[PDB]
Amino acid sequence: VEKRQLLTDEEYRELRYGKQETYPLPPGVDALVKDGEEVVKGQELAPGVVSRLDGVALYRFPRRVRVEYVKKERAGLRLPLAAWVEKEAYKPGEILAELPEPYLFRAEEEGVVELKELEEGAFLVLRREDEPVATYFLPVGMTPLVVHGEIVEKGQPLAEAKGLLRMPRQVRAAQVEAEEEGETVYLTLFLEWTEPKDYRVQPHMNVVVPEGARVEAGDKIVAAIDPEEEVIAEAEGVVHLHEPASILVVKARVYPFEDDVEVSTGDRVAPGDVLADGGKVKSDVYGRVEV
Amino acid sequence: SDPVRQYLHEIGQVPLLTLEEEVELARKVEEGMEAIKKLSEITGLDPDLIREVVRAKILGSARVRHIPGLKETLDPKTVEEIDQKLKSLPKEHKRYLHIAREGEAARQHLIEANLRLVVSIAKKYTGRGLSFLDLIQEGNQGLIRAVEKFEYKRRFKFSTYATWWIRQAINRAIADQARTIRIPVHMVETINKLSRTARQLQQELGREPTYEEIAEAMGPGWDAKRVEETLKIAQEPVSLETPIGDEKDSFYGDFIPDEHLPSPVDAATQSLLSEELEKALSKLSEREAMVLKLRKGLIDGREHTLEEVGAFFGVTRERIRQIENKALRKLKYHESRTRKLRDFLD
DNA sequence: TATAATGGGAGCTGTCACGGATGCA
DNA sequence: TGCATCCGTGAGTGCAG
Repeated sequence: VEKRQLLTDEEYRELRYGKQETYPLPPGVDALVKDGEEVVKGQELAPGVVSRLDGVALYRFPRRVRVEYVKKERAGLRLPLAAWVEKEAYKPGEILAELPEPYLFRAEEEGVVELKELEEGAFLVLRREDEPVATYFLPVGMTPLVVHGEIVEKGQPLAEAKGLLRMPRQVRAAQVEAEEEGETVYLTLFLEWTEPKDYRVQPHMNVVVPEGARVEAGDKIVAAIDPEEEVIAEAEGVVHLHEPASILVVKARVYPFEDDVEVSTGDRVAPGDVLADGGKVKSDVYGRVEV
Repeated sequence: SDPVRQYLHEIGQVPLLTLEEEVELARKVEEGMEAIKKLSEITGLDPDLIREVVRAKILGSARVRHIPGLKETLDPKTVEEIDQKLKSLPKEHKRYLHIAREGEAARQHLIEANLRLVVSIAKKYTGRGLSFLDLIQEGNQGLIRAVEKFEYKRRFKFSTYATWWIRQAINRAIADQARTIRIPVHMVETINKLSRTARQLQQELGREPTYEEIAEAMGPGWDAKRVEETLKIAQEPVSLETPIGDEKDSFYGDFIPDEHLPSPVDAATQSLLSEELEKALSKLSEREAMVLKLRKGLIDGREHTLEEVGAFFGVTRERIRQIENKALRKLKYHESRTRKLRDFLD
């Protein structure tokens, strides 16, 4: 565009403020793409919603915040020796034993059952008075034969194994200790996995954590007007955003940082100028800064 | 072409907020002010002087003008200068320069977003001395007030709180610039009182009321006299170019004499006096026709009582008051021959 | 100062002729 | 390039009014 040229208002907003277009989604319907996501024209962003330009989509208002909280603990399982595969760990989905015929996994203490079911798989915890006695781990293929809140003595069947049994996919086998005795081995696996707890964000509140951020106990996820109805992070986990109000498909260029930023929000800038971090990160394009 | 459909169109571009974007922008504006005096007591400069600098850099150098009230002239050198001992702070202190900047940016989108609301209020204050747009702009003017005073935490929509400052600001303009003769906003307020109460009186009586029928229903401290002189200051002037006749070859102003400047009769009548009285000082004595020519003025007047009379006349204080009598005396006999003075008393 | 309120409203008519500046096959 | 076509500018005097 040359000196002494007549631009309409929109034209001037493009050249001076840049293209961007926000799209609403049917309330509840989730995001076929997700936050931070670079995308381009005609690309499906939700069942009925598709973008008509290029750029870096951004989430507006997540109504559903899910925290995958992290667990690392110790659980055991006894199996026939001629039916388990030897490995010192079990990547998720990884087959760890196969049983010729069904074999019943029996108790090795007495107490009340604390059943803890997972997407695929299950935990079983026994306890005489409210101290724990044992933590058994049912993999995939072992079908529990108890209910939560239930009494078992030594040696009655808890689960039944049938055929192949494999690790679940959310769950890891960090280290695996085995010990033979009789015609069985009893693994104490150092399992690792995470659990979903879905939080609801309300119109007068604002999630204050990015996508995939790490938090400890205490850390604040959502804020609100009154200190109640805030969501604090129960303990260690990391965050996820589903169900935004709608998503803004900007045409910009993102540049993460690690330390103090040298440019504030509002600044005009060209390529090559020093954005943040002592001069490492720098501008690709001509454009308009948004810290 | 039509300067209202024009503005009705620019407005129709900024989308209306939704409940989250409402509370988002409002929230950011609140926090940004907090940020600004946290940002003030760290560096110790001044909240406002600091606020204008946030303001400049967000809107662009497009606008900057030495803001009345700030102590230094806010020229683009002091905005780089001061934006410097700003970005000079630790990431946990210069944390708030990003907060302010975000605030000012949300200030705007929240004003710009809610202009269609002002329109829908000024629309019904028409025909009151101010034009639609004039009313809109005033309306807007108040809207700005509404954001710097909003409290998103009270949970009310924005519409609700602003519909107060908006009409508060129309109504102050309708009442401060409408009349060619500006009358304090409170006198304007009581005037409208007479109007509205007179109207009901008429709707009650079947005829317009008298002065006293107003002073009664207007209550105590109100007499007929005081309703009357209130109405005559209520009185709006009229155009010198008002049309006289159904043609247009005479102006109401053309039938209005110019009382101020002297007429040629008067102009001449003055010059013949102020010398045929100089034609009665140099007739008997010109130093007694000079000390009483300085007991008043040939031009400017010189007359007090006893004080400069006592300074430089040559003579003592109550001796000039005696040749004051004889200077006058001589003129009262002097002016029984040159009797050409009586006419000048009209 | 706090429910909520979010794009206007009235056109005016029955002259004419010339000269200039602009749009269009 | 030549010619519709629109926009802007004029349209008597004085006196009573």
